[PDB]
Amino acid sequence: MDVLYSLSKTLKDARDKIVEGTLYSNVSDLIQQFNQMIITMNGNEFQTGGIGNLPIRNWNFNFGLLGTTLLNLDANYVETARNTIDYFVDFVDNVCMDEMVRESQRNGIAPQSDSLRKLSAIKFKRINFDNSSEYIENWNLQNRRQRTGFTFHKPNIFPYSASFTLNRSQPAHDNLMGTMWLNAGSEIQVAGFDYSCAINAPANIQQFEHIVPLRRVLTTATITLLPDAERFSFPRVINSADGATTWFFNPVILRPNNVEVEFLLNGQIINTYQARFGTIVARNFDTIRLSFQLMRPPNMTPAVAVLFPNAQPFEHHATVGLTLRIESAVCESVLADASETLLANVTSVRQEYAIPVGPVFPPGMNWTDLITNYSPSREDNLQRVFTVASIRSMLIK
Amino acid sequence: MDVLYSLSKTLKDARDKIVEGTLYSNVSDLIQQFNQMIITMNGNEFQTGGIGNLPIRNWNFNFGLLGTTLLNLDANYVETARNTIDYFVDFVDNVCMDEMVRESQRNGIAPQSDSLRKLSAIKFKRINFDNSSEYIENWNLQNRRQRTGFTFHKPNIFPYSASFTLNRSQPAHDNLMGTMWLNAGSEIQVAGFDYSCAINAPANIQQFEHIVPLRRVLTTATITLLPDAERFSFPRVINSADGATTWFFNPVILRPNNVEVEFLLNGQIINTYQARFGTIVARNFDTIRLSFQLMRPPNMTPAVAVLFPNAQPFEHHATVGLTLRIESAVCESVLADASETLLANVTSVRQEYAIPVGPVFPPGMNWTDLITNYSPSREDNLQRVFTVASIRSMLIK
Amino acid sequence: MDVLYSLSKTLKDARDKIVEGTLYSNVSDLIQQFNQMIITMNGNEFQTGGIGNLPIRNWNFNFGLLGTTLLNLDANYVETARNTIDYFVDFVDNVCMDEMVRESQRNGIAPQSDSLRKLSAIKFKRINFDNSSEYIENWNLQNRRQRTGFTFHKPNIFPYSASFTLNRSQPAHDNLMGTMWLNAGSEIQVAGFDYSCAINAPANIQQFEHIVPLRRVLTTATITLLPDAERFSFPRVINSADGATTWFFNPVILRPNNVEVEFLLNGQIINTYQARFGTIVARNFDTIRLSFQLMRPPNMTPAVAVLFPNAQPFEHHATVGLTLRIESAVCESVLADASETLLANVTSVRQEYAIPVGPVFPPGMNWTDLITNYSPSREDNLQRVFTVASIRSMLIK
Amino acid sequence: MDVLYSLSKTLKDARDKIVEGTLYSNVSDLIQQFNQMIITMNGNEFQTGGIGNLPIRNWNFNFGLLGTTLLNLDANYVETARNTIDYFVDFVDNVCMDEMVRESQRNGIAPQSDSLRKLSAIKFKRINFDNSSEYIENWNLQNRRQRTGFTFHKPNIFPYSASFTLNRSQPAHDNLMGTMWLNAGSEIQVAGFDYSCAINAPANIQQFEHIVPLRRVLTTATITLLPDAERFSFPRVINSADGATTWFFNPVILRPNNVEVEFLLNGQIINTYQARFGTIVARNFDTIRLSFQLMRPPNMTPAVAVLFPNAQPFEHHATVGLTLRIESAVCESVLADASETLLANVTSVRQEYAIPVGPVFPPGMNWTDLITNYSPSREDNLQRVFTVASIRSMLIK
Amino acid sequence: MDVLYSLSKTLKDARDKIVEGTLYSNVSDLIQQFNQMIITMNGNEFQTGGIGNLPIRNWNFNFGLLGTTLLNLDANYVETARNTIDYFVDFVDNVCMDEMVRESQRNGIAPQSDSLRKLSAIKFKRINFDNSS
Amino acid sequence: IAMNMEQIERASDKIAQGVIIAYRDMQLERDEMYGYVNIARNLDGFQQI
Ligand SMILES: [Zn+2]
Repeated sequence: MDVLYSLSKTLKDARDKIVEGTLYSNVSDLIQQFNQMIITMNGNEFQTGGIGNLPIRNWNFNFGLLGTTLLNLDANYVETARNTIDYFVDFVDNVCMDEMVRESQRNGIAPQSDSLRKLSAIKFKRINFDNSSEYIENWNLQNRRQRTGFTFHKPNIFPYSASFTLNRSQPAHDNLMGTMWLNAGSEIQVAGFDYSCAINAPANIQQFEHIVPLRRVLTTATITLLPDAERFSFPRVINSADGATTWFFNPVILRPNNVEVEFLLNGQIINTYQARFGTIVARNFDTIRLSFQLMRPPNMTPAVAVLFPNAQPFEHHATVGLTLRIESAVCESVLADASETLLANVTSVRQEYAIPVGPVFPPGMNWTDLITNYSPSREDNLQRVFTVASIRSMLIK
Repeated sequence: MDVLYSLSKTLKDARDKIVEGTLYSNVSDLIQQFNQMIITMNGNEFQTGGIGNLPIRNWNFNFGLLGTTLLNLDANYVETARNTIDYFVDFVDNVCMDEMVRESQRNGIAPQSDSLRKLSAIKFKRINFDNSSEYIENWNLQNRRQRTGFTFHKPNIFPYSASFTLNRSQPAHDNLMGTMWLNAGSEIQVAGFDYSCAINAPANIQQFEHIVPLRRVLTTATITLLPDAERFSFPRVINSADGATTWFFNPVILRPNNVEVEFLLNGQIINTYQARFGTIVARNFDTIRLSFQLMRPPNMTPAVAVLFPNAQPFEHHATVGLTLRIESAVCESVLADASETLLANVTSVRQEYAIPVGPVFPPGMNWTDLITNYSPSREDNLQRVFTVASIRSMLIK
Repeated sequence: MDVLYSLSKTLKDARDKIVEGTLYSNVSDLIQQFNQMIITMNGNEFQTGGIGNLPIRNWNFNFGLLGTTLLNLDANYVETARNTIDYFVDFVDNVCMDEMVRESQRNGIAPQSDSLRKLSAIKFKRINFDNSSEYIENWNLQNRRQRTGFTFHKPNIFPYSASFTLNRSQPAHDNLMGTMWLNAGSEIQVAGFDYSCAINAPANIQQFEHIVPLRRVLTTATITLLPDAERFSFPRVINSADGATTWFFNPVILRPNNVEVEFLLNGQIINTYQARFGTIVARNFDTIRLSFQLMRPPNMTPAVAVLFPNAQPFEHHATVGLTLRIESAVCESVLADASETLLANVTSVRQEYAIPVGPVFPPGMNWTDLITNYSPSREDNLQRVFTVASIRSMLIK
Repeated sequence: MDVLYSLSKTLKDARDKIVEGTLYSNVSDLIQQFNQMIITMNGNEFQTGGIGNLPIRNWNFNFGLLGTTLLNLDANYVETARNTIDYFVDFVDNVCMDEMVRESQRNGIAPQSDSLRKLSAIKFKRINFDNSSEYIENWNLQNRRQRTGFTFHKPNIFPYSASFTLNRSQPAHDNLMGTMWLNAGSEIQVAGFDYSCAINAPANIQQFEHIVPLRRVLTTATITLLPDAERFSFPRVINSADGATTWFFNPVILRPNNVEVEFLLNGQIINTYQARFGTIVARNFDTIRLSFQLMRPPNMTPAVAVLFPNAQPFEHHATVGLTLRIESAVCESVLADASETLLANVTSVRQEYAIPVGPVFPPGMNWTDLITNYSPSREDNLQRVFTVASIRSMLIK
Repeated sequence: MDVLYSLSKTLKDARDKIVEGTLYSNVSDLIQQFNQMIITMNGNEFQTGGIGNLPIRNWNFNFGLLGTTLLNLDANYVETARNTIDYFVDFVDNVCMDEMVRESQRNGIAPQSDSLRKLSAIKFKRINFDNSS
Repeated sequence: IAMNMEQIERASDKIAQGVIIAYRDMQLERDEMYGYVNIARNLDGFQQI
C-alpha cells in the first residue's frame, strides 16, 4: 500500500516535473527515485483483474534507465519518459481497480489482490517515497495505532431516516402529538407538533425531545443550528405507522421555546447550548440531543385566537421545528461527504465491471445501509478501498 | 502559457522558500531556476494592456543574478530577492490581466495578448518549471489530447430555468395538471401537481416525468436525492404561459410514489434508481430523467377525505416533489462551482476596467447565458481564461 | 511565529519524507534542515501551559544529530527519527495549545505565551524554512503591510439576526406591511409582505428595501441570488416588537417585481443587478442593498380574486421574498466558513481546558458576538490564534 | 512501556535468581542485563506523582555496578543487590502509580506521566529485555497492528441490567406476558412468563425471545447453558415500568420447549443450538439470541389442572427460564474477569490517593458504566492502565 | 509432537526475547537454537490441509541464518527476525490446524497429519527444546 | 557511476557474479555467444547466499 502510493506519487511528479526545457536541478532528485523504481520493478511479472468483467492483464517490466546527463531536458528525454510513465500509469490504474473491487470479512486491512500482495514484499520496499496525502498519512498512523483525523466538509454521518413518532394518537387522527424528523447527509430537520397547542398541557407547555445517536465519534464540528425546520412546515398527508390509513397535517409555526442542544459522549454532556442559534461548535460527541418545547402564546390577537379553539376541531396545528447542519467535522473513521469523490470512484469501479455482491459491502454499495450497520470489518474494508481510490484519483483524473 | 505558470510558480516558491535565516540547501534548487529565469528574461521588453481602461505598461528587465554563496540566507539576500520578485509579480499580474480580458472566435486556445504571444517562443522555454496545479495539468493533457477531469464541488451545470408545464389546463385554471421545476446551480427541484388528485386517472395514478439535458458529460457524481421539493410546497399565485392572467396554487404534499431516477448517456440507461433516496451515485451521464407518480391514497381518515372531493371545487391541490442536488462531480470541460473563485476573478477583471462586449462571451459575463449556449469555441476561451485566472490567483491573493 | 510554522513544516515533512526504504537523495535537503533544527534547539529549556487546566510542562532538548551516510534509509534511522519527531511534535502541540489560549487587548499580534516569546529571538531564526501555507503567507505579507486575501467557501460574515420590521402596523395586527429577514452564515433570506397587496398603494406597487452592512470588505464574491425566500413562505405566529402579543402571518407568494441588488462600497454603487437571478458576482463591496417591490397583479383568475378583497379581512397575505447566498469570497481579514475547522480547533482547546473569559474574546467564543462587534484588536487576536490553529492542524490531525 | 516492563522483569528475576549461595552460571546472563540497566539509568533524574494526594518524589540514580567475579554468590553480593533492587523497585512502583492514575481523551495509548514519557527515548532502549507476559505480548502485537487475544475466566462482558418487558399488560396486572432478565458479569438469566399459560395463544404455544448485544467480539467461548433460571422462579412483587405501582409474580416452572440459542456476528448466524444443554461452544460472536417458547401441557394430572383455569384468576403463573454462563472466552479487547485482579489494582490506586474524576473514565471507576459505553478511546486508556497494573502486580504483590 | 512444541516455544521466545535494543547476552542462547532450527528446516517441503474447507498450503523453507555479532540488537536484526518468525508462525499455525482436525480409531496417540508425520523423524530431532508447559 | 555499476561489472569477462548449484541435470543453454554454455539468466527459485 505504501509502495503503491509511492509509485503513484512518482508518476504524478514525473508527469509534473519532467517537462520540456526544464532545468536538470529541478528534477535531479526525482530521476534518481524513478531510476530506483525502474531498477526495482524490472524482472517482475504481475497479473491484474479476474473478477466480474475486469479483464485479466499480464504486466512485464523491461525498461532502460533514464539519462542523468542533460542540463535542460530536451524533447527526446521527455518522450521516452512519457512512454515509461504511460506504461506504469496503466499498470497502477489496473492494480488500483483490482484492489478497490475486492474485500474480505476476515482481515480487510490486508491487501487482497495478487499484485498488491506481491508489492508488499521488502524487495519492493525501496520504491517507497514521501507519504504526504491525507489518506496515506492516516494509513501510516493507524498502521502504528496512533490518533488520526479525516477532515470532512458536510459528512454523510446520518443514514437516511425520514419517519415520525406519535406520542398522542387515535384512529380519528384529529388530535395528535409528537415529533417528525429528517436525518439526511449532514442535516437533521426535526419538528414536534401538537394539535391542541398545549391547551390541556401543564403550564401550557409541551416538551419535545429528539435523540440522534451517531455511528462514529465526531470531533471539532462546526454546526449551523437554525430554528423553524422548513420541510415540516407545509400541509401534507402522511401514511400511518402500519401503513393502513393516511392523516392530514396542516401546520402553523411557532418559534421554538427553550431550545437545549446537548452533545453527548458516552452519556456525558460535553457541550450544551441553551437558546443559542447561528453557528455553534461541538468539540467531541457521538450523540445529539435536541430538547425544544412548544409554549402556547398567552397573548393572541384576534387573527391568532381563531386558530386555536378550546374545543376539538383543529384546522391549524401547532408545529415547532429545528434544523441542525454539520458543516465540517473531523472524524477518526472514514466517511463520505460533499467534498471528496472517493465513494463515487469506488462505486463507479464496482458498477462499471458488473461485480457480484460480496460478504462485506451492501448490494449496490448502498451508503445508507453501509452507515446504518457500520461494523469495524466494514470500516477496515472501507478505509482500505478509499485509500486505494485516493491513489487512483491522484493518477487517473 | 506553460512559461507563465512557470514564472508564477517560481515567484510563489521564491516568496515562500527564500526567507530570512533559512538554510541554503532548502533553496539550492530554486535559486538556480530563478537565475535561469533572470538570464532568460533579460534584454526583452514587453507591453501589457491597451483594451478598455486597462493601462498600457512597458516592461524592461535588467536584473543581476542572485548570490549562490550563503549558508544561511541573511536579510540582504532577502531584500534584493523581494525587490526582483515584486517587479516580476507586477509583470505577471499585468500579463494575466491582459490575457483574461481578451478572446477570439477563431482559435480561443491560442494566446491573445502580445506579451503571452511573445512568451510562447522557444527562447523563453527554459523558464519552464513543474506543472503541478490542476488547471495547468489539464492544460498540458488537453494539449496532447488525453482525457482530463476537473473535480467540482456543487458545479454550476444547470442554467437558471424556473418555469412550469400544464399537461391539463383551461382558462378557468381550477383543474390543472403538470410539472413545475427549478433548475439552479447544482440543484433540481421538481414538483408534479394534480388538482383532482387522480380521481379520474386510470388506477388513481398520474404519471409525471421531467427530463433535464446537460451541456457537458458529468462523470462520477455524488448526488443527494431527497423527496418533497420544498420550494413548490407553499401556496403561490403564478402568471400564465402567455403572461396574461394569474392562477392560484394551494398545495398539499403527498409522498412520491414509484420514483425512478435514470442517468442517460446518449439515450442509454447508465444508472437507474427505483425508490431509493439519500446519497446516490451516477458514474457517467449527460441527461437526468426523473419519473415520479402521484397515487391517490385509497384509505383516508376524515381529516383527509374532506380535502379531495369527487366534484369540481378543489381548494387543496395534490403536489408531489423531488430534489436532486449534485454535491460533487468530475467534468472534462471547465465549469463554475461553489469552491473555486476563478469565474469571480474573470468577471472582476472584466468589470473593473470597463471592457466592451466581444464576440464570444455574453454581455456582463452572464453565466446563465454562457452555460445555456456552451459552444466549443466558448469552451476553449473559458478554459484558457480560467487557466490564466488560476495562475493569477496563485500570485495575486 | 515563523519559526513555529517552520518547526511544524519540518516535522510534517519528516513524518512524510523520512520513511523506510526511501532513497537518500529524496531526503537529502530535509535532513540538513532537521539537523539545523536539532543544533539550534539543543541547550534550551521551555515551559508550556499554566492557564486554566492546561498543565505546566517543562521541555528540555538533548538530542543527537541524524546520520547522513545511508543510500536507502533503513529501519534504524526511521525509528530514531520517529523518536525525535514524536518529542518535537509533543513540544509544538503544547506550544500551540499555550498560544491559542492566550490573548491581549494591547497588541494581540505579538506572541503571548512564554515559549513563543522565547522562540521569537534571532538565535532560533535559523530554524526557519519555507512559508507555503495560506495563513503563514498572509501572516508574512501583513507583517510587511501588503494586501492579503483569505479565500473562504461560504464565509460566516453575517451575524445571526432573525427579526422583522413593520412599516405599517396597529394593535389589531390585521393590516400589516414591512420586511422580515434571516441573516445567517452566508445566507440572507428576506421577505417583504403587505396584507392589502397594494390595494391602496400608488400604481398598486409597494416598494421594499433591505440594507445589510458588512463588517469586513468582501472581494470577488460569487453569490447565488434566487427569488422566493423559502423560510418566510409558510404560516406562522410571531411575537410583537415589545414581546407583548403575537400576530399571525398567512403568506401567499408573488414573484418579486423589479429586483435591484446593489453592492455598495463606501456608499458608491460598485455592482448592480436588475432582475437577474442565478449566479451573480460582486467584485468589491461591504454593503448589500436589496430593493424588490410587490406589484398587485392586474389580471386575476377567479381562484385568485377571492384571495385579495378590497375590504379589511385578509386571510391570505401577499409576501415577496429573495435569497442571497455567498458561495465563496476573498476577504482580507480572517473569518470562519464551512470549509476550514480552525474556529472549531480554537473553541475545542478553549473548552477542553476550562479557560476563563478574558478581555477580548466573547464568553464561550460566541462567533455571533465576535462578528457583531469585530474590533481590530479582536481581529488581530483572531488572526494570530487562527494562524497557530492552522499550524497545530498541520501537525495534530 | 517496553522499558518499564523490562525494568520490572529484571527486578523480579534479580529478586528470584540472585540469592545467597547460588552458582554464578545460573545468574551470569542476568547480571549483565542488570549492569546494562545501571549503566543506562545513571545520571538521569525523574519526578513521579503530583496529582491528587500522590506525593511528588524525585529520583536520582547513582549506583555502582555489580561484581562479576564470584563462583557462588556470597551474602555481601546479595545485600548490595538487595539495596539496589529495593531502590529500583520503589522507583518503578511510583512510576506505575503515576501512570495508572492519568488518562487522556486525545491519544490514550501514549504515556501520560513525565517519567514514562522520559523512559520512551532510545537512550533507555538498551534497558529492554524479554516481553513474555500476556499483557506486554498483546501490547507489542497491537503496537504493530496484529491480532491479539486475552484469555478470560468468566469475563465481565455484560453490564448489570436487571429489568423486564411486558408484551401483554394492563393496569390490573393480573394477565401479563413477557420476559424478565438478569445480565450480570458473565451470566444471563432470562425467564419468559405468561399468566394464561398460552390458553388463547395459537397452538397453545407462546414464543419468547431475548437478544443480548455485546460490546466486544468474543472468540472461542465455552458456555454453560442450563434451563430453569433460578432467580426468576420464586414469588416476588415488582415495581411497574413508570415505578408507580407494584405487581405480583407467583411462578410455576415449565421446562423450556424448543430452545434455540444463536450466536450472531454482524447479523450472521455463526453457531446455533437447538434443544441442547450442558456445555456448548461459541467460536465467534458479538450477539446472543435466546429463542425459547412456552407450550401448554396437553395432558395434565388433577394436581396440575387446578393451576391453570380457562377463566381470569390465575394464582399460579407459567414461567420458563434459561441460564447462560460464559465460563471462559478469548477477547481481543481488555476486560475484567474473576481471575485477574488488575481492575482491583487500578481502582485501589485511584481510590487510595483521592483522585479527581477525569475526562475518560467513569466517576469511581464504575465498571458497569465503563462497559455500558465502551468507546475506543476508553478502550485504549483501559488497556494502557491494565498493562501498567500488570507490571506493578509483577513487582508489588 | 515434541518438535512441534519446540518450534512453538522458540517462536514464542523469539517474539519475546528478540526485541529492539536488548543486550545480546540475554538472547545468546536463543539465537543458537533458532539457527539450529533454520539449519534443520531448510531443504524440506511440507503440505498442510486438505480436509473440509481447510485449504492445501505448500511450505518451502529457504532462509538465511541470523547474525551473532551484535552487542545490542538493532532494528535491522529485529525486522529480519520478524520476517522469519512470521513465516514459521504461519507454518506451525497451519500444522496445528491440520493436526487438531484429524483423528483415528486405531491408534489416536500417533500423529495423523502428513506434516507432523514428517516432523516425527530424527532428522528433525535437533529442533527439540525445553518441554515446560 | 552508481547506476552504471551493474553494466560495467556485468560486461567484464574476467569475473562472473555467482554460481547456481542445482544438483539436478539442468540442460546446457544454447547461446550465439558461446555455443552451448551453462549460463544463467536469473538467480530465481534458489537461495542467494
Ligand atoms: Zn461546500
